[PDB]
Amino acid sequence: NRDPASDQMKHWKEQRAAQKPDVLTTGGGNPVGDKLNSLTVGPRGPLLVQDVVFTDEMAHFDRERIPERVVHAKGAGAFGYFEVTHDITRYSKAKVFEHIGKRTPIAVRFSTVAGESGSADTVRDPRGFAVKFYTEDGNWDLVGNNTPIFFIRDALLFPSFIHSQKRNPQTHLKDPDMVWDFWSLRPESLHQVSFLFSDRGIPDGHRHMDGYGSHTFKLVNADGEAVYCKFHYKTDQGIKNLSVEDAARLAHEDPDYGLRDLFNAIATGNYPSWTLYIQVMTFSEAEIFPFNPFDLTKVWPHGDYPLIPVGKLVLNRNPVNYFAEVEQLAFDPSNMPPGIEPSPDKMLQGRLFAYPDTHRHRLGPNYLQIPVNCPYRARVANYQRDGPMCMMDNQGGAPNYYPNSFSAPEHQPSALEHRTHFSGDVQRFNSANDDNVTQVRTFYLKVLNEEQRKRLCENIAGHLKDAQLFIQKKAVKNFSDVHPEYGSRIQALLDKYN
Amino acid sequence: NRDPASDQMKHWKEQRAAQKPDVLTTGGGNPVGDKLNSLTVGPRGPLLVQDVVFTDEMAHFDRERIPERVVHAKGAGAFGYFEVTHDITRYSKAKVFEHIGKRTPIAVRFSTVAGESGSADTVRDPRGFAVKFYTEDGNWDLVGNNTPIFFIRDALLFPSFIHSQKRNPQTHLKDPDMVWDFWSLRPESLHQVSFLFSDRGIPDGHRHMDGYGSHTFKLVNADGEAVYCKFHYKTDQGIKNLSVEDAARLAHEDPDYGLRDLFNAIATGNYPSWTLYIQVMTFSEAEIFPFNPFDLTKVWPHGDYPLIPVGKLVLNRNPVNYFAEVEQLAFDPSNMPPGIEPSPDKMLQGRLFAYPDTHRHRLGPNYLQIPVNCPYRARVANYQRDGPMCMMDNQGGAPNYYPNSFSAPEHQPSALEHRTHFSGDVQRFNSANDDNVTQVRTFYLKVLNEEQRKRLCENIAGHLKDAQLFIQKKAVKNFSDVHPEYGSRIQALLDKYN
Amino acid sequence: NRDPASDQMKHWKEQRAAQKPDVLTTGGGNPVGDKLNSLTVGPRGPLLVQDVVFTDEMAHFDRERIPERVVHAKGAGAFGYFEVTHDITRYSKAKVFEHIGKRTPIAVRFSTVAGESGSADTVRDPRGFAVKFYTEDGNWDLVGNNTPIFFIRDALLFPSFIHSQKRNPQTHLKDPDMVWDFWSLRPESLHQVSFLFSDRGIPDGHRHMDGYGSHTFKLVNADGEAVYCKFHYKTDQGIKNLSVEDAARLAHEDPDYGLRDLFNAIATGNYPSWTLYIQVMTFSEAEIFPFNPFDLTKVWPHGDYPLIPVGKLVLNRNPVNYFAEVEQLAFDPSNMPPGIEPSPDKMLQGRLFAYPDTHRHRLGPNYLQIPVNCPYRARVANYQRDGPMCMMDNQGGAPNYYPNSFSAPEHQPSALEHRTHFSGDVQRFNSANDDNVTQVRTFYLKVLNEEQRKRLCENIAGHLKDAQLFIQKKAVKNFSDVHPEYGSRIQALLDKYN
Amino acid sequence: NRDPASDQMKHWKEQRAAQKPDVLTTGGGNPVGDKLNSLTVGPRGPLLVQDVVFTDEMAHFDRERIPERVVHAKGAGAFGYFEVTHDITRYSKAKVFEHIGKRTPIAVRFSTVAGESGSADTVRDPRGFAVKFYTEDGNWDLVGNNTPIFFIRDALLFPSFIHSQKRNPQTHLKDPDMVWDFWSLRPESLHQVSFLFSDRGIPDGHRHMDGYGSHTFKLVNADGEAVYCKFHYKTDQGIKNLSVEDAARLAHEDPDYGLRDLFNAIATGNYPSWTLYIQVMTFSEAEIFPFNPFDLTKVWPHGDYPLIPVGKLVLNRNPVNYFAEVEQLAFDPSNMPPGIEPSPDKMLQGRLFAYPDTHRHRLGPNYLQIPVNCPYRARVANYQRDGPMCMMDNQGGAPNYYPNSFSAPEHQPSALEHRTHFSGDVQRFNSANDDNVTQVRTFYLKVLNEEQRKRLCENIAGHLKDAQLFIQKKAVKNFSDVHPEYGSRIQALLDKYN
Ligand code: HEM
Repeated sequence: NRDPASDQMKHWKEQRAAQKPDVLTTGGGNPVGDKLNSLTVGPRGPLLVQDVVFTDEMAHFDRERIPERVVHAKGAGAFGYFEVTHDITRYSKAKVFEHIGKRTPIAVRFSTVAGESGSADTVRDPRGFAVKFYTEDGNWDLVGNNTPIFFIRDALLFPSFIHSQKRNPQTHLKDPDMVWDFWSLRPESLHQVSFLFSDRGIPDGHRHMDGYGSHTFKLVNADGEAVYCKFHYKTDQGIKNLSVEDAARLAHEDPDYGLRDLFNAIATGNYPSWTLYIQVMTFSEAEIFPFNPFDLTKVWPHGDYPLIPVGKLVLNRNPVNYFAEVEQLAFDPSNMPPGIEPSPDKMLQGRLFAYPDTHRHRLGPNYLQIPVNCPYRARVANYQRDGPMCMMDNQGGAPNYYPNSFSAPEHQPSALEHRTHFSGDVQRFNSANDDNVTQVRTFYLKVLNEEQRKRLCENIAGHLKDAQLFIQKKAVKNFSDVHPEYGSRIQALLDKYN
Repeated sequence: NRDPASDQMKHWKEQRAAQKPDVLTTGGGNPVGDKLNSLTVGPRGPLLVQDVVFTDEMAHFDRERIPERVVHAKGAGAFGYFEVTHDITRYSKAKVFEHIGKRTPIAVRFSTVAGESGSADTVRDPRGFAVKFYTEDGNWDLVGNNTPIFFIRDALLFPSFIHSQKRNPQTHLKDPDMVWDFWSLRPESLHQVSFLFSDRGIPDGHRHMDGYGSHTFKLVNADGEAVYCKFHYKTDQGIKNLSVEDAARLAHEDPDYGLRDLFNAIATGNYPSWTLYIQVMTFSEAEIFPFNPFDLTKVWPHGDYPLIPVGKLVLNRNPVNYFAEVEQLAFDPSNMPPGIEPSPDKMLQGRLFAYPDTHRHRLGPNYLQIPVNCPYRARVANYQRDGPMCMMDNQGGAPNYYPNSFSAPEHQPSALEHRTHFSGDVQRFNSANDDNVTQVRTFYLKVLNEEQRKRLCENIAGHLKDAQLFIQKKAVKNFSDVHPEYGSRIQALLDKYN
Repeated sequence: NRDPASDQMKHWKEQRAAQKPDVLTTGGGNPVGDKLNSLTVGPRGPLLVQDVVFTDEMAHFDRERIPERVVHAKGAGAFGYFEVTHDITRYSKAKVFEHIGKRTPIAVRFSTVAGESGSADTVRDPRGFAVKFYTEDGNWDLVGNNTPIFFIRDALLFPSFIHSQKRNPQTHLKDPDMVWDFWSLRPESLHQVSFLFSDRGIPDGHRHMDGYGSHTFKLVNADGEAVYCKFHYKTDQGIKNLSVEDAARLAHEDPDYGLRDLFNAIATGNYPSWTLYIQVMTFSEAEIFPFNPFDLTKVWPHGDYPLIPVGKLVLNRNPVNYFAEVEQLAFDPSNMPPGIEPSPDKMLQGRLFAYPDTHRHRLGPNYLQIPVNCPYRARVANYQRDGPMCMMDNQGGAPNYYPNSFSAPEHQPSALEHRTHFSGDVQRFNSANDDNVTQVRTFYLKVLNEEQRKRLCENIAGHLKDAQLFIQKKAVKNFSDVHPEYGSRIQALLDKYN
Repeated sequence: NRDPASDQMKHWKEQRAAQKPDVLTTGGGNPVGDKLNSLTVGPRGPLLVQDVVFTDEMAHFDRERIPERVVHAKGAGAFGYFEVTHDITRYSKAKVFEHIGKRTPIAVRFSTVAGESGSADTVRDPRGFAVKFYTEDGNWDLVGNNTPIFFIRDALLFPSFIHSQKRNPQTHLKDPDMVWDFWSLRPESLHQVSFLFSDRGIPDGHRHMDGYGSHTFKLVNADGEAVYCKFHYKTDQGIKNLSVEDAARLAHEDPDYGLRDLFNAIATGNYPSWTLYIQVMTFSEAEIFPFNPFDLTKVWPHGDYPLIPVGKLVLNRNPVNYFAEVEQLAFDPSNMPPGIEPSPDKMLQGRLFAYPDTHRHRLGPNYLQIPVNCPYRARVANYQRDGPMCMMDNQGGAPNYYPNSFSAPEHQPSALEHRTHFSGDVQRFNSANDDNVTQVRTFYLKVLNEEQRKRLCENIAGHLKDAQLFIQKKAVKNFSDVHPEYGSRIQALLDKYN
């Protein structure tokens, strides 16, 4: 026959022999007599306002669309479980990790970053890989990317970043002057631009890319003892990327390639897994790391900070409804249950605010009562009330002020955050001159071969070539700065294009 | 001790011996350590963006308020049951009425009409008395008033009506020029203005007023046989009104008088009931009624159209949460289950549209999934999908187009509306000159005594007195038109004020 | 150099020698000191809540996206003028047409129909061609398509139609079972499916397709005299379509092909025009047309109803801001100024309601104050007040009720709609069995050659081939019904695919 | 005649002799023929969906209401000017203060705190007194109260505070158990509870109360030199309070008393003014003040910190439209132009976030483009784009990313915030045991007479009397703690009530 994505209504149906279709209703639950013909006066007369079946249905249609995600708009989702397989209780007191063999439910959305909702899956772009955990200490969202780093170290430059990756305000076209204006003007961006224009620029579907936490977290054990960490969830399927020729074909041939693939795997019993690892950095090694340990354009070298296994991530259930379980999923970085905690990472500190900020806009004030976003494995008790589309019982008649003499919920000291000491001037510190090339240099000399170096250059120039020459000029200087051949392998190509 | 309204937290508490308060969480379900002290650097330092407990909670606070109702903003609610006690199956095939002794669940909101949310209960104003029925054929809402008529016969004049009852666009004050400008300029308004300034202008709480459907419905039996009807739900408690002296005191002494009373009745076991009656008018008597049978400024005389009993309305359960079960209740006139159906009543035809229109604005696109507004006694199956704050499973993976070969819901012919014949020119027919006084005249001569006539005059002038004299002049002419003493009992008083 | 789309920031800049950049502010208008570095305690400390520059900017970012259009989501816009060139004042009293040589300003959005915002321009799909006119009698929107017909004759089937053209509720993929389930089950759809899979399925950009009003309007002259009409705006550029091979390339090579082209034309001085024609049908010819004159699956034959010239449509100004002048443009069918007026067309009667319905959702209650949607060539005076994001002066302190003694705006009798007579039973009339093939048959025998017939078959099957065989079976029967060779040229191909 | 509030439409009219009312339109600008009669088939037929005049108008009605303010919901506004009259340029480099005689435009909303929109003006409650300044360095909002202190020192307790001042979640009534539960459980609240139940609990209208900044700001001169400050704007009209007997009468007699008065003053030429003063506290006196200088339950004694004059606040223009210029005014604390700057005040630090947070909810993402909220005296240039109801030109085609090579706006170093040093542990510091009585004690012994002390007791108990006795018990202990007679003057009264 065909692939399961395709046999969907076929199966929805096959699955009801206990048929006799339900009665077609309005949303008030009133049964409908004819839903194929509006109510008129005479067969060629006008439409009655009394056709409250027409307006019910139409009124709902005209209201189906919610704003798409400001970034990472296009994606795929699925459900499965995280299972502990080693213990790190030394490091963390978090329930999710509390005992080998433990399983917590998880949801996952894969996505690209700049394309809007009808774009093609198979484009060079970073790739979102978000994991929501339904722990007993509430949800813990780990909003990762398939890259261990990023383009920038200060959240303040993010709007701009993204603006320049999107489209011209006048033209609505993608503009290389904007792409390359930004990047060349901010070379802290070289580390990841180097990751992006390499073979991993475009994964073969979601199942063949790694997920990284990128940021540095802080893990706190049951004694008050803290350490810094990095999460890596590696693919059990391997790395597999699509050549750029392969990607052009599929972008037209199957814009949704990655959704189809993810659906089909799971459907046929071929469940993707990823192994979750943590690198750990004590507070002292942190005082000596030759770089800012909290700098998103930086990785922690594995000879120095070897990876430690934590458990597995298995994806084994497809959505029944996309809209309701993938379009409405809201991942917040700030959803950290006791034992996990943010670091001074400038980029992380702004994600603390942004995610819930846009969730209240896109979805609504109360988007945490959306079945899928509900910490259902825990028990919510607080003094928050009311607000639009308030679904639950709104916590009944329980005292809504704190504190009170009437047995309403109480705070629990064992959940206090970890005491840490900060001294300094309230000022805005430059970070543009932190080291922009070392790690980059090595990446290009020792992490990537010669084929790859020839490739990462052609791909780069293949795009760069369309900015204005000034922009080229500056772009290449920066490249030149990371390694002289990086620079002039690129100029060579650019010359020949130009 | 005190009244139950007052012993509320006292009881909420008493009711948990199985105490040990719940753990105070964030909305993600993460447990909180200190909710009385924000996170700072040093005890006199600044507030960290990392206090994602502060912003969670605050973010929810700043979002608690939804727009209040455009009219009827202030009110009380409660739950109970409708029970059949006589059969009218001759007249109607509606399930709610299907068999003596049948009980359907109902909700009820009482309200005033012009005051905004913090106004006083005990003011002269019409009074909303809405009943939502959770029938098997979906919800059936009967959005009635405590008056059998209204001020106007064309929905097009409603915005204006209401604008003039509210406040000045510049001043934000209540303006008698606007009240009396409108009313005197539109004398179709005399019938109800006469009801409003009489002793029934202000009921003693909700429990001592009648509820009326006002409009003319159409009842259709199991044979295709139709008749026109009027619903009357009379108080089993009696009529009881508060003198205007009593009402001034309470407006300051207890702005919420009616909420307190309704709460307290039910709480102490004193359950209000109302007997529901129907007047019936055949299609032929309709062709001969000396007035427009479908004219909201008109009642059907009971010697001519005696009342027929239908069942009882008992209120026996108070809300646990006001916000969630009274502020979020949405009554739509258009929620008529098979066997009940609108008439050509101009005022009714516009309510068909307006209620769901503002419900999608105030509450949201999907306000019918709000637990209390859900036709829970029925089964919703249709082709509507998606939309903001989409709570259910969004009907899964079931075919979303109609028609289809895949067993998705189907329409049911037995729910077709009733065939009726209309012939005419598509035009806008005046209705301002329909009879504006007869029924009014009688009302004032034979329905109300002498005490009452002396009273309805003083009350009228007591307010009228503050418009400009032109407005008075016209106001009184109109009154003069309904009965010469109506007019000059009023001028007499106005002279003495002026 | 390069194409003007591309030299945009280059020109924005070149255009300011009167430079010295403005001071970068917050939205409160407070000047910013460093917008590249957040405010922290110590260079490696945490982010202060006092960085109200961070949250201002971020808060705005997280809120940039509004829901996209339920259909026709992806598009291009531009401004220009309509100019009268012949007079039809016999037919219409509309100011826009009042005198040869008259020019009214117009805006225009081109779009596809099913793809979401990041889709490819160059796909087989109908094509929106909307024209907003800023007349003195208010705006007149003519929301046309590049096709004179459509798939369905009853608005009630539209949600479904569209649902089946979009994506599976479970899978989020495009599903041929849904495409072909619908269409084969509703053969009234054959007329336009035949237009769609022919060479005009994909125009070469927007400039080389015709625009049609599709529906039948009613034109009313200065005497009260009415006639029925059809609007046709033909391209002065010619017809030009892209082969399907050409379209695949460009869908990947330049998803935005049509935006780029429209931008570039106008930018370089190559202004597209279209000639507007009207077919006219008297009320009597309407009583005899061998079909329902008001049936969207039907054209009025030009030998019978020759076209009459009206004026020209010239596009000569590109947007400065896409978001603000193309994403926020709202076209409402119901925006008909005196002299133009809807017919009993079932599809038209539902568009009366739907457009403003979704505009109040997507844009907001007051989306008619969005500069571009403002009838700026007229003067708005009414009794509507208040509402969210109320921009103007809200009409000051002017009486807000109607009628009134205080000189507030008044209605004008000369704008009454045209008296017309309707007689019949209030019922829901089938329309599925109206003639589904004749016009189709001719189309295929005499309107299209042999090359074209060979092509329209291959294209059809080329897609059809992926439904389940039942669906094929039914699809082909229908085709067989319109002409036996239509049917079996298709079966032949399908056999060879299958 | 009568008061100007009352002669409003009378004047609106009188003011147009250049009459001939405008033509009544729809919002598309289409002229209306009959707005008093809907469109039907036959004079007693049903309502046509083609009455797109009905739905336009109705659709707008059903959408008029926006959520009211979470607190301070009910109020009055007006416009005028701030004028410099002494120089404090030593202290501050802010343009508003730049030179004696300077005048900046200002807006002002007065309000109460707990009542919802239809409540009575003349109730015991704190009183909002907000001032928006349209300076050249953007708007500077000074969101003050008529009290120099408040009930709490940590924003985290605010939701709760407010919850307990409002109504029961079950009952919707005002509950003294909640009022007095909170307050007695948090005695830091004694300072202001003492202010609130004294004669200043209820001002005689807005014109006879002082305005205070309450919080401690930081003033920074042109050298980088900082100092801490407190703003006091004293009434030039004097203090005048209404007895509680007077207030009961007016609450029923004229719920809007304060709006009427403010309107009428200004209208008749009687312009209220207030003199603005600043107390200054060097960073060193701050290191020695025997209390937390940044503690909202604390004033800075004037013998120690004498007041220094700054300029005058004159109110001289009433709104034309209330909705558009008072309901839609949005004051943000965070709107501080260079030279003014927040302190470590915990309560202030949370207001930084909250105001704009709820403005984006109530009004919308872009509420700063609402004419009245627009920093019109400055020039907004930034990288923020798009968002719902985006009114301006959205800044055209100007580069939307930062930084860029294309002359788009730039940041200005002279606007950097003031360098300050903080050292400490990231922890949550208690503040409940800071001194809760001293200042209170004095207040009651030396600031208030004997009449007043007898009064402040009766008023207190007069309300307290309705909590449960436990609550009383604790309440009085606290009072006892501030002065033994405070406590037992109260017990005496409570005994006699009880
Ligand atoms: C053209 C005529 C009328 C129109 C368009 C209209 C419109 C409205 C609107 C927009 C609301 C607010 C509902 C909400 O926001 O949830 C409302 C409330 C209400 N109306 Fe009407 N109104 C009309 C006349 C009447 C009449 C004649 C009655 C009495 C039979 C009535 C009874 C009510 C009641 C009881 C409520 C409050 C519902 C509740 O308690 O939730 N109205 N109306």
